[PDB]
Amino acid sequence: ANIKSAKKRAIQSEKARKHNASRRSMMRTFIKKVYAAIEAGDKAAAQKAFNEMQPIVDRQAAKGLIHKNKAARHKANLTAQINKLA
Amino acid sequence: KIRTLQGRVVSDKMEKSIVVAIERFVKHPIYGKFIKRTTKLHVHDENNECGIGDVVEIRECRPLSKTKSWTLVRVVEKAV
Amino acid sequence: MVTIRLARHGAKKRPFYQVVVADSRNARNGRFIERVGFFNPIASEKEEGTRLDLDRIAHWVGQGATISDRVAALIKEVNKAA
Amino acid sequence: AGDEVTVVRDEKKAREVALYRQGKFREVKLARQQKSKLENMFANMTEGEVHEVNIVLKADVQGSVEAISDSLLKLSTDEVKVKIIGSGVGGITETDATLAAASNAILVGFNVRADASARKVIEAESL
Amino acid sequence: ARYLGPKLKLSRREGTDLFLKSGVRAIDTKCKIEQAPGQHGARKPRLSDYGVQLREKQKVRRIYGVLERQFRNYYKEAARLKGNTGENLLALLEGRLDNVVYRMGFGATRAEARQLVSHKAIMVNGRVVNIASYQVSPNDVVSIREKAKKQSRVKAALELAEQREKPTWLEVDAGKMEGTFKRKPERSDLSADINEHLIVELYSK
RNA sequence: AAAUUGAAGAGUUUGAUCAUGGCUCAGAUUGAACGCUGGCGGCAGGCCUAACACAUGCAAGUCGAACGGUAACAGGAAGAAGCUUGCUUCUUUGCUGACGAGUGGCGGACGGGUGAGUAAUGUCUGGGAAACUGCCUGAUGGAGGGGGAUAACUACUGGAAACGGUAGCUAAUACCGCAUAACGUCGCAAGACCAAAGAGGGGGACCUUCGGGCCUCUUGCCAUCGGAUGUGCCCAGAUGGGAUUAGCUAGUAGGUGGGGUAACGGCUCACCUAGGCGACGAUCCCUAGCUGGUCUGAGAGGAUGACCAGCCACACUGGAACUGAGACACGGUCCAGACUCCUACGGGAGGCAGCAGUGGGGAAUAUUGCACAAUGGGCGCAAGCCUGAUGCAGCCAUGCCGCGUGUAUGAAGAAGGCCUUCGGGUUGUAAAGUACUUUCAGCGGGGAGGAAGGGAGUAAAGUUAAUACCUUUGCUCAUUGACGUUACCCGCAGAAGAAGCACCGGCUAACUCCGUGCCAGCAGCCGCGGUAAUACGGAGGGUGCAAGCGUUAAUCGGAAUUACUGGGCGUAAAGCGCACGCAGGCGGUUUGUUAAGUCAGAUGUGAAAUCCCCGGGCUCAACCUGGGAACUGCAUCUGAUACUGG
Repeated sequence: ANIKSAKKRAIQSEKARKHNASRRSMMRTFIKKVYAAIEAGDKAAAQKAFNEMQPIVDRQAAKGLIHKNKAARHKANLTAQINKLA
Repeated sequence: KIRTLQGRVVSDKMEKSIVVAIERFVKHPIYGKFIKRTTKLHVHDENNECGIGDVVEIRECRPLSKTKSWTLVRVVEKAV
Repeated sequence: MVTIRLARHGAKKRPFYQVVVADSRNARNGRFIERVGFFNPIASEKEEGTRLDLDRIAHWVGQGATISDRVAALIKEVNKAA
Repeated sequence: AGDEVTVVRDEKKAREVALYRQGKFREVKLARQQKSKLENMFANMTEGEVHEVNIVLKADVQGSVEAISDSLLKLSTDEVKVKIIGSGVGGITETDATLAAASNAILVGFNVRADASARKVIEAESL
Repeated sequence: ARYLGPKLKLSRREGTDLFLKSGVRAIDTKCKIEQAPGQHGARKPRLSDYGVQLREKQKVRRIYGVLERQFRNYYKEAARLKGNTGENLLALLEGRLDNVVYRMGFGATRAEARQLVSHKAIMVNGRVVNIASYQVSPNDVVSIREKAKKQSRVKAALELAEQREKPTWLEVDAGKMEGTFKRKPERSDLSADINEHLIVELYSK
């Protein structure tokens, strides 16, 4: 970049990018564990997995990695499905 | 506060949808003759109670599909 | 945010300001929300020169609109005049 | 290429003077044009030297175009006559390539590069 | 921006005295008043309808010392204004400062009065106005400023003035060299061999 | 009170006529150019072409009151000395006024440029419902206790440069756990789950580890529900042309369910139904940013979309996402392309449609200027710093408006020129002479306003333990203008420095002589030129404009010559060679009904500017400005039911 701060911003945005990426990848992992339990038909594994997932979709919302509404749908959606089976 | 349209059913083929035509007379902007104009609207018909040729009362609502932003309120006249 | 300030109209060497409420990001002579006074710095002062709808200014402040250094002065000046 | 330069206080006062020098240089230009054509005192050449070659020259530097042209008129002979047309201050241009389009001529430069609009004309017509 | 050439030529072409000289002299002893200028002055113009309209407009312009652009703008304003356009044109002309200065007798001619104006010898309401076309209003007081008061042109100008018909709508004090534009002149105040409607016709076609 | 209360025709077909019909002219207008000419000023305008390519400077920073900090300069200091004993220079130490580089915060999504793309994820009008929203704002509570890092820096090392490699090492409002957790999110509920950060100013007992504790106020941080502003989304109507384009469509149209977004949605995927669009113009092709408005017209229209303002789109070309409240980013990142620059040859760097400026193209469009003083934006508690936004200045008669280039007197009316029947006429009161004025330009002298604030003190209130600090409001003192030699006023010198352009046969205001002789030439249209040419060219005279005047280009007008208002088709251009007939248009007469068309009223909206009316301010005018009227339109509701439609 040409301007002093523009240079600095590219550096900061890359750091943030690697920070966000790391936390975001983690989060989707814990979401995916729940969908995987559901697809195997286990209430407990899927409830257990939902309980681990809950606090982290909530936290990443508070931290701006995602919006509150996204966290809610995930909880709403998974909760809907797990109940529909056991 | 119930804004509404009235028109007749030109197609009832789709599952839970209908095509409604709203026809009106309009003064021609230049030559003054009163001309027929038609507005076709894709409308929601849960329960498919609307038959082709029916005259129906419809209202505007949120998007229901790529092309549906209207739903059925009630049938007015049917099976001419 | 929303701010109350002077949009400079008039002609070269003969400034004339229109007091306006607007989104602070819009250009000075660009999009505004409401016009609320004017200010002639070149008025003969034999008659008028500064007119403010103080009722609507306050209404906008009540909803968090900020106020220019120059409008903040006009308001204290006009409040003093009467 | 060279001359006496003098600064002035205001540009407006120096505008009329500069335009005045152009008028004299233009008046003598048309003057020398009328003489050379009328000098023959006949509608054509008395003999068969009428066949000639035309050239088009634009040099990056102003000093050369006046200087080398004098040397370019030294190689001139009675049999074949060569003449320069539209000596340029630099580079190349649309009206210059057009100048070589009307009358067949070689387009040469002491130092020049082809403009983006210049390449299109030169590549299209045969030059 | 001003007509600077011979003046009696203009009178001679229009067929009338245009008051472009002081009036000290019978105009016929200064020029062949009843003959147009030039080799073919004796010739008569079998004059078209357009011709009579043109010459009438020229006449008025030449009386007041106004060139085409400003005079056309005067027509436009007369037209825009309420009431008869032809009469409005003459109100506007007759309200000019160079004109008013002439009518109060401060200048022997409108040309002389105009010079008085331009040369900062005239005040309006004790305020210096130096542009000829300044529109003068009811109750205004135009005066020769103190320093210009001893100019002999002005005394002579007031003498001649005293020998012309005296305008109704102006109150002039010759001693003070001040005067008051009481009101806009009516149509009836102004000469009756001016044909404004011809000028109005020329500018509507 | 006023505020669309306005409308012209002429030449040219014929021997002549009337009609038909085209061509042409008078008018307004312009971002103009060219030719001749050119004094001043005010206000405006200024690449219409190549969304061609760009050297150089500048156009986005700021905060030490978040943080470790010193390298510059500035003081200060135990202690070195300049020592001529209070003046001091350097060795030192961030002690502090500050501050390079660094982490961190907020801004680089605004301001500014362009109109390529787009006939619709556009614009205009009018409505909807499923949403987010930094800074500013109201409400109610948090702001507990910890942890591991890292740039800077240090050491070693690679590069020509750009910029790196190792290992050390350290701070925070950087970053992460843990606790706390509802008027928040999920859930029928029971329950389950989510955050944070400090930094400053001043200080009374009181005292220590002299850091501060503690007291106090300012400010920032977290949560939730609001306000305001911004933005996303959906529907309807309108918004160019072409049928020498008639059929178009597989995420296509809908349904179910999963996923997805801030949010509704074929947004996406699977499955199912077989739909959806189209002659009321789809599809395809050409062209184009839309609007307020602008020009023209009596109007209805026609033409148009510089300058000002609103929306959109773009940022070398094609594609992409990252950061962020906001971007798929105008001076950010990545990939590919086109192109250019640097190189020590191995490798690097960049994107003016920001402001100047350059090359190129063109009939044609400006200075590589001054200033943040004013308004406004970014950061900061502030002081302030930044701001080619902006305010100004330069250039160009490009346009509009104003003024000047003198005023008065001056006759047998000179000389010269021009015409003349040689009598005289004219140029012409024109000139000379005579007085007289001095705007503007020149030169000296003086001198408003655009300035509000901010800075020291002071005093009072609200604060508080407090007279501190903070903040508000009065007081005094000293101060802040790029423009600038400002506007304007006074003085000096002398008419002194300031007039050109086109036209004069009819249309069309203005006539004669000489030269030429169907030549040279003119020409908007008719038409001039072979011996008297008011038509060519010169002259004298005259007409029209005037710092301009002509020519060319260009829109509308006149043109009722695309005719809705407002025309025609026997012989003038125009009835299909004839009939049947789908779609379409139109449809006799009565009643009832309906209330879409139509009509009425009410309400909201129709941005500001512009236009118009009455006022106000610059000496006037252009120009600036207050208020009004107007926006003839759209939409919702409620009525009326004669006519049209059902």
